[PDB]
Amino acid sequence: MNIFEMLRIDEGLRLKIYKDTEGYYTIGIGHLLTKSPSLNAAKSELDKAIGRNTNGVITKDEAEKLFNQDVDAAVRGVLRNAKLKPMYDSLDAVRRAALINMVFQMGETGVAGFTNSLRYLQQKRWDEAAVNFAKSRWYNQTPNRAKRIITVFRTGTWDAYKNL
Ligand SMILES: [Cl-]
Ligand SMILES: [Cl-]
Ligand SMILES: [K+]
Repeated sequence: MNIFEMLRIDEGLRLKIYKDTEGYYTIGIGHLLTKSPSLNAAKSELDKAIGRNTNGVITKDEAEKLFNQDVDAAVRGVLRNAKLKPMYDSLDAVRRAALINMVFQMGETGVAGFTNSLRYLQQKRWDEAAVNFAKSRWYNQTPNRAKRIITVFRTGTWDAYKNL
């Protein structure tokens, strides 16, 4: 298990434009195209992202390319985020993956919104952080996924992903 395998489990892989859990146009492995209601706008984003005129469909290789970019960006971003660096630097590799997962899903802003939980994490108060994380729109809207991430934070193991 690693960040890629983990996110691949959580986001799936779709080669044609689809709508994510929030109703937003997305493609590949959870690559958000735009929050716009416009399919045309989403297709324009796609083309720009890939570098060609696609008509809403990409190859797997293409999908993995955006995915690789997205995970890298996720990491790079956290590493230069003040609200997040310290807590992330404080974590072990497993829990770091969980943190990266949440940023990929919701963005730095969204993740920094979890101030209290982050703090318990920084304190290494595992169960407390776990409880706190669950008190969120995030957990209510994506409970299965949220529960998986929370277990990782709690335990520092990949068990929750262990057979997905
Ligand atoms: Cl992009
Ligand atoms: Cl879910
Ligand atoms: K998805």
